[PDB]
Amino acid sequence: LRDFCSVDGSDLFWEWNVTWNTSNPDFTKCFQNTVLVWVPCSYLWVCFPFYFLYLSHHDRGYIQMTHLNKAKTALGFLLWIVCWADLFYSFWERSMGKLLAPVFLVSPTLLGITMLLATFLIQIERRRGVQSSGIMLTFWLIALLCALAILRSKIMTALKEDARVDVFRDVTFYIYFSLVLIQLVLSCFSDRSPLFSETINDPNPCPESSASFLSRITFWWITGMMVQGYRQPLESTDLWSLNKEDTSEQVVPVLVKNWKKECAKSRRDPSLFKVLYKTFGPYFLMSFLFKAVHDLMMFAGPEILKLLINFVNDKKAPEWQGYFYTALLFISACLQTLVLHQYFHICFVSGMRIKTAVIGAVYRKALVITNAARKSSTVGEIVNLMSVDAQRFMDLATYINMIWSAPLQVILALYLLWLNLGPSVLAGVAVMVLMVPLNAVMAMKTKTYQVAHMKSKDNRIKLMNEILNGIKVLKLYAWELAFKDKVLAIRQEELKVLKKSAYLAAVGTFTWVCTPFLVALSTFAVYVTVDENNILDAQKAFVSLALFNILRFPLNILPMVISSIVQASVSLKRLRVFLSHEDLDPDSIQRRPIKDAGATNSITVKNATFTWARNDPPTLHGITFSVPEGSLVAVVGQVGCGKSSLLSALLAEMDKVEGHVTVKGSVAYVPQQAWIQNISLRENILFGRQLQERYYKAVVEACALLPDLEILPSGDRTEIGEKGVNLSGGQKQRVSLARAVYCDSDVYLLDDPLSAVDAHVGKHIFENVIGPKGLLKNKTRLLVTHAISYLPQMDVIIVMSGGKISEMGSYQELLARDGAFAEFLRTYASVKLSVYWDYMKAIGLFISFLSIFLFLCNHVASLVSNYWLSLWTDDPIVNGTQEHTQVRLSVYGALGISQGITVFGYSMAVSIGGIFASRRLHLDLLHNVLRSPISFFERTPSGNLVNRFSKELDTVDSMIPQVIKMFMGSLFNVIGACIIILLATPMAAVIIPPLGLIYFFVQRFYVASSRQLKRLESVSRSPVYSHFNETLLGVSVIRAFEEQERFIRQSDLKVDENQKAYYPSIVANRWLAVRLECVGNCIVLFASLFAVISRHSLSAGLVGLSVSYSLQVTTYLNWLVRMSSEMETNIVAVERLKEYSETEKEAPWQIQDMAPPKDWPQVGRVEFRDYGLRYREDLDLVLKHINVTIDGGEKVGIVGRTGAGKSSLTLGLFRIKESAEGEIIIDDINIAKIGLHDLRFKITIIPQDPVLFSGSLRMNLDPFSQYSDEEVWTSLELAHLKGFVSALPDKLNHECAEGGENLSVGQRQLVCLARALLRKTKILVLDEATAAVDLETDDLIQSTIRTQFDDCTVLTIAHRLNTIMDYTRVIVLDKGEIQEWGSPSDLLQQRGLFYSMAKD
Ligand SMILES: *[C@@H]1O[C@H](CO)[C@@H](O)[C@H](O)[C@H]1NC(C)=O
Repeated sequence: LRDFCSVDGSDLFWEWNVTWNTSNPDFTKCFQNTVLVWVPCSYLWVCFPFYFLYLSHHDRGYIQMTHLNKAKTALGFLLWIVCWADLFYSFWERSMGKLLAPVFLVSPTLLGITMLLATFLIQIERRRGVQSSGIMLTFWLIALLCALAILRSKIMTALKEDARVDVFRDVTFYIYFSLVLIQLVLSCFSDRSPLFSETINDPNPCPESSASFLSRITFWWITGMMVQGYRQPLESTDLWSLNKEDTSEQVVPVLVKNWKKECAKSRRDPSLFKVLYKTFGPYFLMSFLFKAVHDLMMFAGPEILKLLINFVNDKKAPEWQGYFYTALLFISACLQTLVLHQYFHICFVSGMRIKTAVIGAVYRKALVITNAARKSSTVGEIVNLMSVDAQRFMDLATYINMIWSAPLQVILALYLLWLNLGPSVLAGVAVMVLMVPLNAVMAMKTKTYQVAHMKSKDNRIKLMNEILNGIKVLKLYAWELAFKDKVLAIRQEELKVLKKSAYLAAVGTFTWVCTPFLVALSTFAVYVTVDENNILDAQKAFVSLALFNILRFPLNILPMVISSIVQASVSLKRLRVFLSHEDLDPDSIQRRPIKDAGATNSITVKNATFTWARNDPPTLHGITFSVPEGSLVAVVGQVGCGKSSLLSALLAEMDKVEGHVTVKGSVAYVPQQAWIQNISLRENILFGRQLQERYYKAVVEACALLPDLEILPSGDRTEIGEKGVNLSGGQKQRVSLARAVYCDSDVYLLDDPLSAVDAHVGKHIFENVIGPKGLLKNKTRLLVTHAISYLPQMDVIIVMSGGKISEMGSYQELLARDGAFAEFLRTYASVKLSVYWDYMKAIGLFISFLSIFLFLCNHVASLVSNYWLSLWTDDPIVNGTQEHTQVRLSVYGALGISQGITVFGYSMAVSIGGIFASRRLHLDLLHNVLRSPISFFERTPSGNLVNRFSKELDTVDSMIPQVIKMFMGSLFNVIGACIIILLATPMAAVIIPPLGLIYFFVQRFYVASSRQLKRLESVSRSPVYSHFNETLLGVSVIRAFEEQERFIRQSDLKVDENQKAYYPSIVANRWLAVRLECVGNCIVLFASLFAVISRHSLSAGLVGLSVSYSLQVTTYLNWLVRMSSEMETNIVAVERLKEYSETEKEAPWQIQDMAPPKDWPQVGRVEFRDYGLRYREDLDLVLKHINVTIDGGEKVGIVGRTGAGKSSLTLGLFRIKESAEGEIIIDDINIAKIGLHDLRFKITIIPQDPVLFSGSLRMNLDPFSQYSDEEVWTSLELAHLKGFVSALPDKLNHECAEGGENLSVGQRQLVCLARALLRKTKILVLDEATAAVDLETDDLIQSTIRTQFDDCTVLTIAHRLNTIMDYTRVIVLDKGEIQEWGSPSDLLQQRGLFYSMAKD
């Protein structure tokens, strides 16, 4: 090996005297001229073949011949030349006689070949569309570093006066060096974008496909957006456009193809795992490569620390080895950071692609499912496939690799702790084996308690929705406090479960914070006690600690990853069982264009049997009927003959068990269950088509849409709201028919459309759109309908029976032949820093001080424990042994035990404070809302209230405490590392200014932009799920109008808009990570460097402490900025839950100082002193000096035309809104001065709402639970329902469904009647109750009045004048002024407005 570098093999290859053990280090000549030349060449060669395979299988176009790349190839040639120059000189010497070894001829040969390959790679790169190449930049970096070694070597060996350095090879090498420097300087630039670029036209293209290699691996291309986020906000129009590789159009087809292939090779169910692997695996193995490199380099720290400590001990060492070590430490750290975050990028991008592909596949699949499939599940479970499952497949990609990484890191760490610390490391492995059962049990019971929390919060959410709906009823009856207490009890159960979770979380924090210390104590005890000879130097500790600090994470993350793989396995089963469903047959109903003149009837069927399942009783049996072109046919039959199925069959919903059908032309469908999208009514109608003003106006004036818009606020542009804000049944039917009539298709399959419309508007719709002279006069129109008042105007009427077509023919023959239809007719027709203070005050100032104190204790104890381990490592060896071992181990264990006790203390304290604050903020939100006037409920949307009670409160309950823990922990770890550093090597304060204040103000831009981006992401995730719901609901329409491509495209566009926000957030995380990890690596470098500058003073255990802490700052800083961002996002929940604490609340409820007597409703007098109310200040009063002093016991009604205000009469009676003017006095009492409940109780009411609540009917009969079953049944019987009451399973405890759906309409009516009876106050009311209940209930109330309510004054608002006919008096009014009073009969005799209505 020496005959190669020297003729006689003289100049050695590695003489430690020259390279390591000297104050002036320098590689030998053999080394310079073999290995320092074979490193870069070897690199380029090892990366050439695979790089070429890549540039073959990945092109970006072709790049014009620019300048930069010209100069690059020119320098490559000059390098080839100035490298073969050495070879020509070498042969000039060989031939000329001197005996020269192989090296002096083989080195320049390889160098020249590799420079030529550098030129060839530049040209291949240019022809493959690569602007900035990572392989070339790295090759030039390696070459330049090796060349800098060789160049220092030559410069030294030349400056001396003794040796006459060769002028020739030295000149050639100076040349090679300048050229490689310029080539590296030119590898960091970019070329001119390729000339075949197709996405250049996009105004906002992702800045990544055009970014340097340096900007990429440092994610520097998001600095623009992160600074923009600070200077001014980020809306959805600054979000870049997705890379083409991340769009749904270039992601979903590949997964769909692979899935079809797997299924085809199946027809052993298809394994979605194999497909996800075959699709997203190529891009996901690079994650394995980067993670492997990161794992192997995470262990350079501990080893370079072992070397550095051996240095600080060896005080005969040359001062430059400590610098070599500080440099290697810095460089390993920085490579680890870049590699790690490239891996994280790959994983997050692969999860993003998986989610896009899955949402797309699910959506495209729902539109082909056979009806049986969609029945085999619910709509909620088919939308979860998007909402829960795909999110799991997404969030898993980022951790899955730990399955194999965590064991590798733990194994390397154990092997190193062994190689360093002997067979004692079993003492730590034993604690680790006992952390796995605990972590497993805890991760189990955490889910066990989360399930209970969710099942108990869904109940509260349901009750809260019911209350926010029946706000009015509850506010009238005075039932506020009862529902308050019910919801509070459900809350208490939730809180108990959450406290259990708090104990579990406390134990978890104990583990995460005290794993390294427990492991270290076990190891050190077993080591210093199993043998006296064992000495605890600064190298066995402070190298073992590092391995512990980098062992905790694997241990504590492995159980979470296991549980998440399990959850994802369940999700994958669900998703596969969906994507495997049987699909409809596209070719069962064979169609034909509108011009193919084969058959002259738009429809023909031959004995076709149909069914909704594979083996059930076919609903339709042997049909045959051919509807000629344009002929209007109308199928009729008793309910359940097979009517509603002929349409669903022609539309290809059912399964053609046997037969043959064909439909010629474009179809149109108007099913019985109308389907209306969440867009503008006009947008619905046009159904995505070029508006043609004339035809739109026509179709709208046809189906009687004009009288419909007149009420809806904005007109046809009226956004129908949250899935049909206000539209009503007949309205929805008309809108659907408008859609069908606009589409203007050949065959119109009308499925009992006009059913929900009255006879009059119905006949209009027929005559205008369906009739023989309507809009569809020249369309082949079917009609499966009930109303027999049109069949004459028809063309053919078909009737069936139990799925068999009874008889067909014209109405003429239909009547003549006296056939079945004869029977059918004859039968049927027969943050400003105060949010945080508020959260702290809700937790309680004491518990806050306690949490801070216990944190401080934990961390002062940890720090002093480590300074103790240091002072222990510095114990002198006296007589081959270490003194003070007993004392030191005792104190170390004591400090650690105290640390653990304090970590448990503060975790439990912060969690118990979380419980206190959850309880308090919830109670206050509840009380404030329940006190808000009804105005606050009409104005503010129910969405806001439901959101505060669900999500804002979930944040205050189960997210803030954890974030507070992680934030405080990261903050104090950073502060502690900094204390240890500044104390070991005090001349490091000169790094804090230049390194924290100015590169820890990266968090300005991060926090700022990350907030906007998280918002944009969560504001854009619901659209996908709403679309998918709205598509599952109306899939028959979408499938019958041939509008499937449009909807697939809209799903893709929504998924892409969501990704356009999800992608910059991930990259912002990588931005922050690289920046703050660079800061942490600078901390590592500076601590190590100031420990080297000052050896002679520092103590050789202090250095280990300092560097060991420097090696954790790196992760702590990043987690700290992330948790600051989270605290800024989550704390706003405390400002949300406090919104309604200053909103105008209603008047006081109880007034004891002016308390009303027990018999407050003594006389039932009705004094009206020109009172006046107006819904709002801006509007006009609706009571115009209303005046009457009604005596008690009376029985009078209140009637008025539209805009009369009797409704207002009520609203003001109970004081739902304060008195706008005037007065309303009773029994010498100005109700405006009485206590809200002090009056509401004694004034009965039968609100015009049969609204029940989720409870045992007894609850409705008595929410307060202040009524006895005796009088309960007394009412029920008296209430004319006691019979079916006893008919209930639980006589008085028959708990009903939500809203009282288990009771009939008249049922709930009688229910209100009994409510009033039980109340049995002095005075009562019945607001338009006769207009929503048969005469039975109205008359039963009248009988209760003449017999049970005779004593009760009565002012009643009803439209059925007869409902007040026999009443004592009567009054009306308009424009806010009382119209006429006194008896009703005298009114009629007066021929007044009452006489008018009577004429009506
Ligand atoms: C290292 O050792 C050899 C003798 O073993 C000696 O000749 C050589 O000069 C030493 N290296 C240096 C730089 O002195």
